[PDB]
Amino acid sequence: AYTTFSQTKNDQLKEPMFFGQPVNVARYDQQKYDIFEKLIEKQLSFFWRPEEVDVSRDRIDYQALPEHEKHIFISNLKYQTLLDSIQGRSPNVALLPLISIPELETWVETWAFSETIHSRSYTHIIRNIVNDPSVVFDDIVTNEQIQKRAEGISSYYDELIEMTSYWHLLGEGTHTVNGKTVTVSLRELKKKLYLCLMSVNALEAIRFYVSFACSFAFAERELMEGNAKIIRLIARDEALHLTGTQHMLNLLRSGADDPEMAEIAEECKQECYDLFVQAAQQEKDWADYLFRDGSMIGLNKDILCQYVEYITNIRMQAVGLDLPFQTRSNPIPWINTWLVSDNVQV
Amino acid sequence: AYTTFSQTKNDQLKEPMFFGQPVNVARYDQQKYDIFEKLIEKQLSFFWRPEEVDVSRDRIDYQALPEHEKHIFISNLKYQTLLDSIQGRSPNVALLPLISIPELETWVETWAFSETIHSRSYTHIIRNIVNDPSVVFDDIVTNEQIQKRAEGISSYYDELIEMTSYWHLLGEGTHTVNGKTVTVSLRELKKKLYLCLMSVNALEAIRFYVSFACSFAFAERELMEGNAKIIRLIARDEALHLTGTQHMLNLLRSGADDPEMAEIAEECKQECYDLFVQAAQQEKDWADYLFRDGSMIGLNKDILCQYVEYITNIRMQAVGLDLPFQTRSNPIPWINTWLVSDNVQV
Repeated sequence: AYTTFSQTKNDQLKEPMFFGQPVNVARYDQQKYDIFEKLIEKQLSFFWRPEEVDVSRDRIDYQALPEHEKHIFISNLKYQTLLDSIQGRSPNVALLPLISIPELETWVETWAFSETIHSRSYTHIIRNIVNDPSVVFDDIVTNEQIQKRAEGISSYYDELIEMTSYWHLLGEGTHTVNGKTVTVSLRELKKKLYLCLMSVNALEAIRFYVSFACSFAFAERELMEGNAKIIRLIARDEALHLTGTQHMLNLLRSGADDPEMAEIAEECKQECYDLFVQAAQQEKDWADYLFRDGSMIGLNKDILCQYVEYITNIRMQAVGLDLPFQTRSNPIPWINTWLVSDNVQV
Repeated sequence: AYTTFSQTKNDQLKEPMFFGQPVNVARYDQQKYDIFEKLIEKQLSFFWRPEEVDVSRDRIDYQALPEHEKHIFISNLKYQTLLDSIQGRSPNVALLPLISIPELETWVETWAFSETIHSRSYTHIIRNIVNDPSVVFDDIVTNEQIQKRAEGISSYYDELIEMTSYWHLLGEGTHTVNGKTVTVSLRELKKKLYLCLMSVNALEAIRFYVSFACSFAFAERELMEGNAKIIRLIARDEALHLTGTQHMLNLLRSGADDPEMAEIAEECKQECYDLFVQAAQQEKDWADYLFRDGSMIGLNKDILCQYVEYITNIRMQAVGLDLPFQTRSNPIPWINTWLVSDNVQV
């Protein structure tokens, strides 16, 4: 029952963010939540192109790197490329058919677009530092470690999309499909979305920031500085992305947008907590993989794991979850130099 | 069976454009068809923001317009806003889940994004020339004439999306749903896509260019020049969009990409012809609506209808269809001044 132009003249100011009447007219003179209009504006203002940045010198640095330092950098690079390959397409595929307010619809499309730019920046870096890019891109699919992360992260999207399809096609209720029972529940679907949004928040607010640390650690050694220049632009975008999901999540659980979602958010509050913890642990285990053959100046498994806990605590409080780790100070204050923007707090 | 990250290490160079394995890694070092990489590049290079353009003087001109000339301009404006409200979301929703090569996936996302910019430019114009924008935006949904166009155009998208959902959920074959027979056919789905792409080609290559003429006709009278400045930027993008669908359509019917699609394209060649003709006639009837209360200097129902036939012939030959109208010269050569770009033939 999805329509690319719903025929009812509805008041878009009184629609919920999700699961309401599909947006008909795209208008930007008014908003229910002006945060998404501001995010669109900021992201438009940030528009950049990867090939602005000269990454030539990074080839020399990379070749000069010890084998284990190559492993650190290229594993990091591949993980990012995996993540925003997913972030490139998934906000559009998973969220668009469910959005019911214009400013949120356009934010998601703008969001996903900015991710394709990130992916294009990744190709730019890879082409310049390795001799055979195909080897790198192929390993992204077949790497045992990377693959485990891709499966879990994509599943939150995939389950939302499939349940969405059933909901559009079948509507709410209990159904018969080829002799099997299919029960469609809006409440369940709302839960799938909330959990997915929680996962994506973790993806962009925690997982990527763990990766930023790895990149900026090289730049602290005055190595791979072209890459770092790009990561700075990427991080500035990422601060907007996570801000977006933070507002979606908080507006959903407050019950201001949809009173049913307030109850659903409480029901699965433990699940969201467990989700965020599992992600933190997975990034801790990733640190293990990165530094399995040795570490580098200013960054090792212990320091990175400290940062995981430090950033995880912050992000989880932002979305109303209990803190899973001891209250700690910033283990790598040098990262703040790189994570700065005059137009947004990165 | 849609996955946001398919787990198989496939050779993306040997995948079809559509219905192949969902794209896993987004890479831009290689293409099967470099046309889509070039389109991405060009569209990125064209990136503009609506509020650059000063449309202040357009308020004065608009208020000074005779009532029937207001009707002409605002009906035109509303039609465009309808069209790119649909074009804003639909390429993403309808095409993304079906794409199987990275460069096409990113082009579609870039395409749809550029449409949101067009929609934002429409809001910009409307806010500045009318006192109550809500009246304008509401009429887009309830206008009898506009509504007829929205229904037909959206249906091509909607039918593709729904059949897509069935295909992902059920796979090919004959199925039982709540005691009804549901037959899923890839061949049928491929046809739904082809027809949809034909429709979208007509939308952007014909329908919008009919509208460009109306806008530039005002500018020829040195009226509504802020609007025209924006339409010039929009037209430059639109030339890329229609180029995109022209290549998709021609690559599909050639059988180079997918031999099955060559046969399917021939089978429904009449249907595509009838589709394009029906669209041309609908724009002719739209000209009737625009000029029902009188015309203006340099543009009336007769002249615009001539342009419809002139542009329709050109577009249809580009996609391998028979010409539906007499071979004619350009009835409004003055439009070429406005439809020019040094980076692309508009």
